[PDB]
Amino acid sequence: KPIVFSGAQPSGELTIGNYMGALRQWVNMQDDYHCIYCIVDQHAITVRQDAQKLRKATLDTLALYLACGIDPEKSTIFVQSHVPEHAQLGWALNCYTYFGELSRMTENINAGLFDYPVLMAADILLYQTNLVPVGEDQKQHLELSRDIAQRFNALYGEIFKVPEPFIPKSGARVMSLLEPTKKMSKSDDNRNNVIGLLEDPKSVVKKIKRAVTDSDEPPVVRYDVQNKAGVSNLLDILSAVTGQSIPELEKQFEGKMYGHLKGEVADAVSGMLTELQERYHRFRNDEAFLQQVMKDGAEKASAHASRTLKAVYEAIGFVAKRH
Amino acid sequence: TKPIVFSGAQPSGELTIGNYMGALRQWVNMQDDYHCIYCIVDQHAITVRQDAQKLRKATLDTLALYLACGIDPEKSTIFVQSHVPEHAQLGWALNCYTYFGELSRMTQFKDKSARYAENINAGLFDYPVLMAADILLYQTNLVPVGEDQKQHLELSRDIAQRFNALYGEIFKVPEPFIPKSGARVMSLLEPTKKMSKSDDNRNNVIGLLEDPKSVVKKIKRAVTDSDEPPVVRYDVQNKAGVSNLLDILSAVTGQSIPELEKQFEGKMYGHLKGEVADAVSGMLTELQERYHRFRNDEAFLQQVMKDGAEKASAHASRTLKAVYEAIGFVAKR
Ligand SMILES: Nc1ncnc2c1ncn2[C@@H]1O[C@H](COP(=O)(O)OC(=O)[C@@H](N)Cc2c[nH]c3ccccc23)[C@@H](O)[C@H]1O
Ligand SMILES: COc1ccc(C#N)cc1
Repeated sequence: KPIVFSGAQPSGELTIGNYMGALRQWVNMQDDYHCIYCIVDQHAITVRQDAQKLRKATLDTLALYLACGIDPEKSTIFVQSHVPEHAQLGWALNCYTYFGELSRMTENINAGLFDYPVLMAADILLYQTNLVPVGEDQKQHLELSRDIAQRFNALYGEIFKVPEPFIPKSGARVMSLLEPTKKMSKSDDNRNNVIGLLEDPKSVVKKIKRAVTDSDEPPVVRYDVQNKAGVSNLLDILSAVTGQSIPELEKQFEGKMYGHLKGEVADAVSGMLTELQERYHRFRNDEAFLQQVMKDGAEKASAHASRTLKAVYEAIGFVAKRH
Repeated sequence: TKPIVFSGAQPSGELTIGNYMGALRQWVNMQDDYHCIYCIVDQHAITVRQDAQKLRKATLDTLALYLACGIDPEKSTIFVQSHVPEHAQLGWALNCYTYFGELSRMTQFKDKSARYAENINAGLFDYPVLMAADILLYQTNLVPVGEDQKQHLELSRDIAQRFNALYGEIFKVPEPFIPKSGARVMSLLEPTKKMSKSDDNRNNVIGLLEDPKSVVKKIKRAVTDSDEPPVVRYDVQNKAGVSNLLDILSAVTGQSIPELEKQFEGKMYGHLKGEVADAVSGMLTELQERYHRFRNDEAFLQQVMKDGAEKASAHASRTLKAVYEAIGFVAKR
């Protein structure tokens, strides 16, 4: 099976777009690929934050990924800082990364924020990764990882796999509620544009009620991204939740107003989130289970990472550690 | 418990009399008075591109050199940097508490990027942060180094204070231990330039493993000055060569500069160079005799590395655990 690597930020407030898009896509491919999920706490600290909140956010993220369907017996899930090899390879790869390559990435800035693309390269290359599902903002970072890998391989032989982007997109379409021309993003400052995965039925109703529609007369529930972006977004959200096709929903809402659509979307989404939240709280409140998942995952990750790091260290010429 | 000493040297190039005077000499003398930890910093060495076989051999050359100088593994912890993962781990963490501007303003980064224009890599830039991690891991009180590492030391103090101010008494704020003489031994044909173990012009350098005969010839050919009459007097501005020779003589013999000036009253540069050559030739012959005894004993070198990495890891793991707890990471099971 090809090896797939994904970094999970312990701070990202995930949305229904993240879930019904990429995450649900990947949950159903855990037997097709050897999937690795790395909770990237070492990347998180490039932005200063409260220590207690970071610890909590790491465990929140773990429980949420488990709740979404990431299975720790099928896939490898672990906390980045638990595997020393990440930092070790990161330092080594700094020495095969041009300063220029980092300065070109798209004085009071901390060095972690400057240097984290090299750590990301190490994160990926440690596991002989074949595929990396990246968003547009991470394309440059992936390209650097490929250039580092090829550069190192040209000097020392085929030590790393050259990773590839995972090209196919999920197919689910979730746009911002007050700005339906742009994608619903977990990075949005305006939280009224998004539905978070831990929101209750009342919060979801409130946000869907506010969602931008059009001034068509009569109001008509039809799919048209150009002229009816808001109504189309509501249809896409509903279709993604229920599995009903757009033409099926258009027929279902024949002669109905936008109030009735919004009510059905709210109910459908909250139906989905209530089951996700049950699983989340069950996992999140079981400290023993989470500790076992992290220990097992770090052990699996470490076994693989140590093999790659040993090959790297031998290639570079370091005197082998005496155990 | 005793206060802690930490210092390191790269296994790249070939250690010079400069490296001995500025650092190793002090390392040997501090072993009873403080709890001393000395490191072969192979992860720093790879910031300059080396052949893999050269790197491995140089790591073991450096280890044998420490032993030959008088670094006793029964008194001091001696280890190879890459054998202790905590250096890399803390070095990443400390990147997040170091400003880009602090690194871009470094003299060593600018001198190194000038000399290695075709390999201005991120490791060369990030060098000082790993060095800070090297020191801070061991609750280090004293860092014996040459003058050229003063700026790197200042940063490691700033990082410790900055981190401590946020999180509590996690690190000791280390202090430099720079000797009065021999802190910055200068090149023999270019006494305004520091003596460098990676100098192309070999005649600028006195190698620790160089043939003493070759070293005595280099001393005889060292540039002095046009003073008429010749006068053996300390003046770095107008008498750089003679000053460097006096500084070398002072550092080997332990005699002060005014003592040497009185000693060479009425004498000229032949006397000075004779006495310098004698002192240095004697040191290196002895040093190199001990060296081969250690260097060819692979079982002993293996044991020293094993024991040292064990002792180091115990200290480093303690510090990293406190650092990780303070910043907010979930503790490893
Ligand atoms: N011409 C000279 N005259 C007097 N002293 C000199 C001369 N040239 C070099 N030195 C000193 O020798 C030590 C080793 O040199 P390195 O280049 O390996 O030294 C270096 O490049 C360090 N960054 C290695 C290091 C890495 N981590 C550390 C932590 C603590 C102390 C030192 C380190 C150094 O103390 C250096 O000051
Ligand atoms: C590029 O990632 C890293 C940079 C520096 C260190 C260290 N020490 C570890 C990782």
